[PDB]
Amino acid sequence: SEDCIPKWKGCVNRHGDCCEGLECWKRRRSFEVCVPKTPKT
Repeated sequence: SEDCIPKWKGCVNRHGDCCEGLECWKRRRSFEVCVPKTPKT
């Protein structure tokens, strides 16, 4: 019941709509999808 895009749901037109800790990523083999943000090393 939250307002945000889950992990790998599709962000072809919703980049800044991914849940907290997520980030829209474009792909060449598949359509853009909200991918999980990686840690900082």
